[PDB]
Amino acid sequence: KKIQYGAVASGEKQTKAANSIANLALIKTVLSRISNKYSFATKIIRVDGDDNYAVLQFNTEVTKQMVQDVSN
Amino acid sequence: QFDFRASMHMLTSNLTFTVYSDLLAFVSADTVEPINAVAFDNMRIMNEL
Repeated sequence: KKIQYGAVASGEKQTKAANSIANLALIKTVLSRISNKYSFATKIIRVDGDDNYAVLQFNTEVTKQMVQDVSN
Repeated sequence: QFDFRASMHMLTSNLTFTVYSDLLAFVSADTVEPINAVAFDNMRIMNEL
């Protein structure tokens, strides 16, 4: 079989840094939408391959409902 | 000896208040950007280079 796969995987000199770039841009783009409903200051973003994490700080103290709504 | 009338009283109270225990949860608070953070003397700290 030969399948149309116009996308990305490993096996390249480029995959690592480029995936880091694209995931960074993706999270920067998404994270500017929670701002439509919350006030926060992005303190740190990190991307390493098969995971990524962003920390963010609020004008007040955290609750369960903000966690839930932010996740959704 | 039990006197029903003399044993009767009227107790007063307030109607329908609400008691709030925590007091700063209603306060939201933020810091200026710490580069432009200032001390008592109205003069920036961490300015020497």
